[PDB]
Amino acid sequence: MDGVHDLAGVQGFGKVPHTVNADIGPTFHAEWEHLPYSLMFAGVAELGAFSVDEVRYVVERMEPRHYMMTPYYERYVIGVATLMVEKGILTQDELESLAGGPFPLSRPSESEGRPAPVETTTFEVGQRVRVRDEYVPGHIRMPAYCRGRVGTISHRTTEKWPFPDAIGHGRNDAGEEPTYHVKFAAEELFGSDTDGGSVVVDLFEGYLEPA
Amino acid sequence: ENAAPAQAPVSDRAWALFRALDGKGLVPDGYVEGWKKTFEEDFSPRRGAELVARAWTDPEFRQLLLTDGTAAVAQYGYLGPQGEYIVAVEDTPTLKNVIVCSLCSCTAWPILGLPPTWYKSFEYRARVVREPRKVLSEMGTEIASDIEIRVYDTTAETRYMVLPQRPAGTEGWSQEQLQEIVTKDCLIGVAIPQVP
Ligand SMILES: [Fe+3]
Ligand SMILES: [Mg+2]
Ligand SMILES: [Mg+2]
Ligand SMILES: [Mg+2]
Ligand SMILES: [Mg+2]
Repeated sequence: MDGVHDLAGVQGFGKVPHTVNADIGPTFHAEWEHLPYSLMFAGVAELGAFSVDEVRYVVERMEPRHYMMTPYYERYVIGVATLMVEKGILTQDELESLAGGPFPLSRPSESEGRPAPVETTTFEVGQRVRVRDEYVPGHIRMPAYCRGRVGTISHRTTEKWPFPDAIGHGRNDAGEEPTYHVKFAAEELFGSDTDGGSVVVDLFEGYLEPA
Repeated sequence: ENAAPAQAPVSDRAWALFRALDGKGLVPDGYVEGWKKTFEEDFSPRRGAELVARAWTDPEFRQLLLTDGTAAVAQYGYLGPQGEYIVAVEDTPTLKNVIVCSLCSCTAWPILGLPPTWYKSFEYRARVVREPRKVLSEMGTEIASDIEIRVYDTTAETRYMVLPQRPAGTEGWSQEQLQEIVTKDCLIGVAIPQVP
């Protein structure tokens, strides 16, 4: 999904709000901040109502201006609440009644997702690959800066996981794929407009093709 | 035009979500409290520091950590949520590694601790992939001209830690002494361990 959450390479932001080793304070800066992660785990591990991938996608589905003005932990409160409503576990009415006011949610999905690709290749360390020049309106774990770009395999995972584009929509056809650490030269991604060396992206097999 | 939607206070919304689920019997007794304790007390960059100090003083462990990070971390019992498949990345005299999740906040929670606000910031997520030298410089870390910066974007299930270079002036230090100078920021890759 080409949403505003795909931030890598966006220009115009100011300084990172940190100096190295500065005191970052407590883990949680408010008494509710542990709730989104804890209730995500309730949903995933206890209820089996959704996957972690579905949580990523529902946050991506926040209305774009809403996403941009909402602090991190609050996005996950909104995302988990949205999933609970979409899965028929909770109603928006009861959330707003208990909250004592408006509780706007993420927008409905505009894609049913897609299955794990049928045709993929097992790649080896050192092989050159290109990121498939594909556009996916639903969940995908490929940041746009690498779409269509060429890099070299530095690692093939020894484990396999469900394809995000499927499990992020709760589909039954996510299968399993390993992922690959693909190293791109900075200039491959941003031309002359970068001060870096290389960027390594961890890409599902189904996002790749021989170069 | 472009205005924020009307919203109840965030605390009221977060606790409403808890109460709605809890009132339906869907949240076990002490569940969120248990997670809070895990997040605050167990998931910690002190664990990553321990791993680094061990690698620095034990060549055999160093090689295990760099070839099978998951197995190395398992020896200490530090695998966990958002830290089940671990890859450690080695800094060298010509290479500085830095970790980000440009798409959200993906972090090796059990060994680095939950990500800090700055790491989840739009500023870090947008900029470090494209201009890591300037970002690190602004944050207080000067990377020498003869050092390649490599940014790992945490886009799938691999969870990363940086193994920084061991600084001069620490020769013969105990593991406890070495652990002390390996900070959260060193494990993320934005800082270099400092010797007083
Ligand atoms: Fe993330
Ligand atoms: Mg985009
Ligand atoms: Mg606000
Ligand atoms: Mg030495
Ligand atoms: Mg001594």
